[PDB]
Amino acid sequence: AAQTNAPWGLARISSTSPGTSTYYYDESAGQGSCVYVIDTGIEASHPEFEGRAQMVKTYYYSSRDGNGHGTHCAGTVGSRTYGVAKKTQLFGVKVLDDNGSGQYSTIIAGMDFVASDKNNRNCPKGVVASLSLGGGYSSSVNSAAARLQSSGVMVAVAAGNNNADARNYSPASEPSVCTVGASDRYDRRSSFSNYGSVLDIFGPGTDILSTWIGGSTRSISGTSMATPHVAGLAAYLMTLGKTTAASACRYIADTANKGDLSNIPFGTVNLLAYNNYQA
Ligand SMILES: [Ca+2]
Ligand SMILES: [Ca+2]
Repeated sequence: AAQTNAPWGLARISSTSPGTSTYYYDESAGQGSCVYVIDTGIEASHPEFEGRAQMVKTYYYSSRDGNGHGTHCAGTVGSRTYGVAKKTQLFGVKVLDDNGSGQYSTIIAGMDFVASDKNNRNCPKGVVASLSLGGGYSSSVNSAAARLQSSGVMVAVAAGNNNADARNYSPASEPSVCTVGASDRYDRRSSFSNYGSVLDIFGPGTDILSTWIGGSTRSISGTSMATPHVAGLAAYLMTLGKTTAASACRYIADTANKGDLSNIPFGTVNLLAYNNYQA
């Protein structure tokens, strides 16, 4: 399949080179997989989700995404126009409030929730969790992310937007999950992207067009935007049978574009998520 005039990030993950505009992908499109978006919620009614999104848990008064952040990230995972895995099932877990903030205790509960809830869901091609969130180092938060991964979920987390070593941020610094840095459309490390030995992979993160609340769209930037590219890619590859929840981060690193990025500090991987789709 081919989506013409795609968002640059989608085009980038299906090219060995920057500057293209078509997103090439296998038509299976993550069908049969499930991605939990652990965030401010998902506006499931957005036409871009085509009925494939639903809220399954909220830690606040409402399940509504009153911010937009979670809806944007979910759109990059699996919306029709803005998504990597255009036929995946999306599950919203609202651990962040409508200002985009959340307590670590709540974020941990949300992770524990997904590890259990997946056993109530039909996800024959596997389960992914996208965590576009984080704060300062916490062993408890890291442990929650490690548990979620261990339970059989492909966990992708944001490296953080501090232009610093991700070792000091959580869940970014948890080694066993997939820690995602951000790049821009000219293959530079995004100006804000964290770096460091704990990063597994980079994904498109600067000026990313996706869904927003009120049935709208907008472009925003962050390692929050790179993370769902990798989560969606994982879902897509799992549907194709190329990898599993336990091994996808490593598979994505194996098969990434190598050495394409600039301003990568020595000791940080120079790896950019790539679907290696060959028609
Ligand atoms: Ca290249
Ligand atoms: Ca890792």
